[PDB]
Amino acid sequence: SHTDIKVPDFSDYRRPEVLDSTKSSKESSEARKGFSYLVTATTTVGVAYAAKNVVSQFVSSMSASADVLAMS
Amino acid sequence: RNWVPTAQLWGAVGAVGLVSAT
Amino acid sequence: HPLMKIVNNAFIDLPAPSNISSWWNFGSLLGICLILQILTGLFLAMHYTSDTTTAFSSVTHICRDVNYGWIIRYMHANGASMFFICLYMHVGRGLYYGSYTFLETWNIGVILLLTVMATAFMGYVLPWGQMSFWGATVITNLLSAIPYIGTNLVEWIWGGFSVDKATLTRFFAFHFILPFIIMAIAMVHLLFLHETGSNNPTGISSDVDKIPFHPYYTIKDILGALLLILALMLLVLFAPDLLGDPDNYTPANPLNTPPHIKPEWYFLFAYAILRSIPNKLGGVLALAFSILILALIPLLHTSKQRSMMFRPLSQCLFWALVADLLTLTWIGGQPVEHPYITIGQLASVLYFLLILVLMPTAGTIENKLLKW
Amino acid sequence: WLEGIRKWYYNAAGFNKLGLMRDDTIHENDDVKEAIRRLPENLYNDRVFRIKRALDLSMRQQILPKEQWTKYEEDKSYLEPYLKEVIRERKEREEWAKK
Amino acid sequence: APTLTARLYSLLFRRTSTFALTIVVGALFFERAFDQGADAIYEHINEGKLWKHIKHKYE
Amino acid sequence: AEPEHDHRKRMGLKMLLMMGLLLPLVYAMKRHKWSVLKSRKLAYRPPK
Amino acid sequence: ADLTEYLSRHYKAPRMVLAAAGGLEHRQLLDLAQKHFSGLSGTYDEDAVPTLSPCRFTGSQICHREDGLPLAHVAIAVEGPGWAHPDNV
Ligand code: HEM
Ligand code: HEM
Ligand SMILES: CC1=C(c2ccc(Oc3ccccc3)cc2)C(=O)C2CCCCC2=N1
Repeated sequence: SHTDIKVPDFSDYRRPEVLDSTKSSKESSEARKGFSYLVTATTTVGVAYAAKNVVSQFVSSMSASADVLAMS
Repeated sequence: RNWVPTAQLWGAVGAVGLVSAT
Repeated sequence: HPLMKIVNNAFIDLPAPSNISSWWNFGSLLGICLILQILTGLFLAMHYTSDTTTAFSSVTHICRDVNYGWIIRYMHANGASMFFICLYMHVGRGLYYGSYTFLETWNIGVILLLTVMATAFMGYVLPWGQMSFWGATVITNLLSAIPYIGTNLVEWIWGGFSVDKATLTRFFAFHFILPFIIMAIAMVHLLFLHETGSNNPTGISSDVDKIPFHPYYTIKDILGALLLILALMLLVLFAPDLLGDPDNYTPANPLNTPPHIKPEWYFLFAYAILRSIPNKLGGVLALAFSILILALIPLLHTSKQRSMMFRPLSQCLFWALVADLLTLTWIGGQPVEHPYITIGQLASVLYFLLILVLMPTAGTIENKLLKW
Repeated sequence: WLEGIRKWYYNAAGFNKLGLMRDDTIHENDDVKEAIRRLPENLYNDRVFRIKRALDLSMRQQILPKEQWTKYEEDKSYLEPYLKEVIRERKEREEWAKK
Repeated sequence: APTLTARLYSLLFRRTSTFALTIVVGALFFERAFDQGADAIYEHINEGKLWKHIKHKYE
Repeated sequence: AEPEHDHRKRMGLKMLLMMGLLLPLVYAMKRHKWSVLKSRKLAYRPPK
Repeated sequence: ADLTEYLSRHYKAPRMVLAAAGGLEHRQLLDLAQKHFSGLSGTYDEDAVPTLSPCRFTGSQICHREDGLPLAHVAIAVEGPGWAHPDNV
């Protein structure tokens, strides 16, 4: 039958916060999301710091150089 | 109706942005 | 909506294979290199001037006086090398995993290689240092070895009887534009790839197990982009003059040849194959065939297995061909004296022997071992 | 005589560590595609899974446990008899087209 | 009990609207914090050798 | 020959620090996303 | 042995309800239940009383790939409220 199909054990791959199969995940869910989405946000902040500097440097080359500012 | 707090929050997000690089 | 649908079928829900290693990341990096060279390059050309009177002064003007001009220059100069590292990975991947079986994709590739070689060669002339001038004077003059019209072909290319102001100014025009032809060709490189789908490391049809490009390979190619950026910025910020030659900081002088004359590192294997043969024309044809033999690779294929993953003899000969290329790259860097002449001679024959003779025979034996 | 080194090469090839038979790794072309199309439901749906599992292994950079590896003695050549016929029919069509 | 990271999720970045406001403001602060820190680290690494260290000298 | 020398090494420090920060964070996002496939389990169930 | 033990455990009075609906008098139903159903046992042996442990909801997928069948059936759901929750409305 198709009722012979049970889902294999993911206890190896699971997080610690959802291992107890007698426990409602909802209390941990917000923490589990908050952890992963923090990584993403921290990455975006770190790139945003870089991107700002890279762009600003190219913009500054297009601006007035040292030798023109000197003899102005 | 419902996009007023969202568009205000995105209005803030965009605003600080122009402060962000400049 | 007609554009988004192109970008969907290109990058969003293109069915990629599930099991693609980091050797497929180099394609996206080559585009990132091409875009990096274009964006850095544009900003260099905003200050650079292509006259022999001003060319050197302008490059130094960029480094010294243009605000953050140095960081843009060395990102261009080392990015050029990173483009080439990425290329040699991207070409080798296809050699190993049998991706050359997408004939048109591969043959467009072979074009893409040659255009970048021309781009980077002409780019190197631009700053007008000794090695730039003398690199051009050596490498261009090779064409005079052609049977009946080479001597004319060279003077036409130069715009005179030597490398000069006529050559430099057109070399700038050719540099600034050929990258866009490369990008145009590259979109056709991709166009044939979607027709044929993408290959995986096993060399086995992965229609049974596909996954959407986004979000899997988007975040993977992003990860790989940072590693390319890291590798660039390590070179730019800690070792900008490492891969580059010192003599190019000496302003060009046609009345004084530097002693150890050579191309950049990414042509040294081909330079070594040229030096191997003593006859001039033969040296040029071997130099040419060293690159163009890539086009014969899909015809030289013999094994009933597509990928080298399940092919020991081929794997060893492939990894021999890599080592042999690294030998030729080394030899091309060294001067033409003993013992390097004989090492270069053997390495050069070994190169064509691995491709033409051995690796096909290996595949044929590998078949006979498995009852094919 | 050299069944030994044939068996060595089989193990050295390594597709057996992924749980693939020899004919799962054959490079597709017009003949092979046609032979694979001619396969009956069972052998087709099996090679589907054998390949689907082998790719899933290749993704994770792993191989099967040593007992689950394919055996040189128990490596069935399921695709050959069909592929031989497809090739022989193509050769016939070419030999007829010659005249 | 509301946890450490869940308290961030719940009020700071559940919405994608506030997600960006957090990133922007966090990046605004990060820039000041990191630059200042890494400047000071580089300046302590290279003590006495830069102009700002020997500027009082000739001024 | 190299007036940029000081400034360039400061960018160097900041680059190494920032790459040190980002590479694991990005790799973590990659692993977080690919997890779905990397843990998956294939079951073959033909009929008789 | 399993069926009878499952019956002896679970089929009992405090865990059961007798419902009725139609043209009938509540008093009469209660007399019938008193006369026939009051023979059921009313508590346990001091153990064997199973009480429901809460079930872990797991966000996850199952993909029975079968091209031979004519139409794909998909069922997607998030964790529910439970019988008690007013939110149900
Ligand atoms: C595939 C793309 C490109 C490659 C591989 C490439 C390669 C090179 C190389 C190797 C140099 C010499 C660097 C040095 O040692 O100084 C150079 C210089 C230059 N390139 Fe490019 N380039 C590319 C694209 C561009 C583009 C698109 C432009 C303009 C739009 C540009 C403008 C320049 C300029 C002005 C110089 C001279 C300044 C200098 O020497 O740094 N390049 N290029
Ligand atoms: C500007 C240079 C190049 C760009 C931008 C480019 C771009 C791409 C991209 C984006 C892909 C798909 C991603 C991948 O699978 O790696 C790809 C694949 C491929 N390219 Fe290139 N390419 C370049 C050079 C070359 C060269 C020089 C060759 C051959 C001489 C070549 C042959 C191929 C092949 C055979 C594939 C198929 C990969 C597979 O097996 O899945 N490419 N290329
Ligand atoms: C089409 C395609 C791309 C790809 C994605 C974006 C591209 O365009 C870009 C060019 C420059 C920068 C970023 C993206 C080009 C190719 C890949 O990476 C891969 C990687 C492995 C799956 C097959 C595949 N297919």
